[PDB]
Amino acid sequence: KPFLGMPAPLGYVPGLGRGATGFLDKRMDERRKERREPKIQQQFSDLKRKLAEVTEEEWLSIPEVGDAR
Amino acid sequence: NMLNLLIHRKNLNYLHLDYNFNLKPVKTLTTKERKKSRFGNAFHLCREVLRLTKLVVDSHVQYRLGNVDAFQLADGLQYIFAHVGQLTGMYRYKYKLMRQIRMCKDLKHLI
Amino acid sequence: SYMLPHLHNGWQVDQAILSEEDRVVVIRFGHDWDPTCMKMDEVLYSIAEKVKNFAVIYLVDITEVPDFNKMYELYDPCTVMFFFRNKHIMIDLGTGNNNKINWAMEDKQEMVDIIETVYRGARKGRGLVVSPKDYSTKY
Amino acid sequence: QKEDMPPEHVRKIIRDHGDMTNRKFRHDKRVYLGALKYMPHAVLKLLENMPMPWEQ
Repeated sequence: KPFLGMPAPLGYVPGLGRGATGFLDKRMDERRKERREPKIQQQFSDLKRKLAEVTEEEWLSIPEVGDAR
Repeated sequence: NMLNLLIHRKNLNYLHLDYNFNLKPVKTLTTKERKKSRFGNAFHLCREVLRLTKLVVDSHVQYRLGNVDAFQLADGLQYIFAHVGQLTGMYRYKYKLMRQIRMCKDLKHLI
Repeated sequence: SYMLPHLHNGWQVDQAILSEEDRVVVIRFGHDWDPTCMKMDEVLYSIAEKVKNFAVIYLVDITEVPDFNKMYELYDPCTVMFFFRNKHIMIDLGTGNNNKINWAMEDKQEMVDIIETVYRGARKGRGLVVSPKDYSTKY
Repeated sequence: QKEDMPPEHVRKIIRDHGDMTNRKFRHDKRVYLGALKYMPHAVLKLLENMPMPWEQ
């Protein structure tokens, strides 16, 4: 994934380079005004606060790759 | 005029609107044109409501010039209101329109 | 989902299609919040490893890069689009649009067959292939 | 109070501003779209005042 890393274009359109084929304002605002006039996180979030306590040494010494089947 | 100005903003010159509010397109629209031209029922709906008013107003205009008749005019108006589904095409874009169509069928029977 | 990488510019899309000579380049076009664009994001992620030898997968979001909306014409939550040597590939799933993919495929297995079919037929320069299972009824 | 125009003043205004697209009717453009939710309203007032079959 080397390209994934790089980040810069030429000031270039995407379609062309590959060779691509397709198969007053204030007044208005005033007028508008004259008219004007999740669950999962909730379930868990509560646990996540619970975590805060844990020490940085323990965060390290966590067993890493256990297969049980 | 409003509806044509809206159409103009698209730049769809091929699409044309005549004086009885019938939308005519000179040529089939490429896929990109088809995408961009897609619209809600109101443009179609707006156009058809205006067509209804043009029918009514024109009847009175003829009436001013004598084409419309103290009796012919009235019959024309009854015809128009009973024939709206068959005069417009609204129901195409919003089927529930059927609710008006059925009412007109019933009024047609009654009258 | 975090398995599969994402493409953050349309310039990441195009280079990614070019640089992979020997494998399919499969892209899911759609946006994170969607019900159906999350489901596919799963059924692919599970498959991506098995297939690493002939297919490469990426993720793109219509909102992140809207440059490609008109040219390939993208409608609905998501579209799966297959590329091999810069040539847009094409398959008939019995659904009535031979370009891309729309519907959500059901099994892992039936998804791997389609990728495998497209690649095998594609390798021969064939521009159409036939999905063995034709979900016209499904979608 | 906004004492009303005699009659001809509106006849001339509309006649002048006839072209559908005007470079000048430019602040009508943004403003015109904003005041687009009152068309239907105009239609209702027009229709409810039809002349009846005994009136010329």
